[PDB]
Amino acid sequence: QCRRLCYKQRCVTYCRGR
Repeated sequence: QCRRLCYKQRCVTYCRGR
């Protein structure tokens, strides 16, 4: 799966792997 977190104008998509 993947996870998206947005804070302080910082959005990123972290998915399984590393």
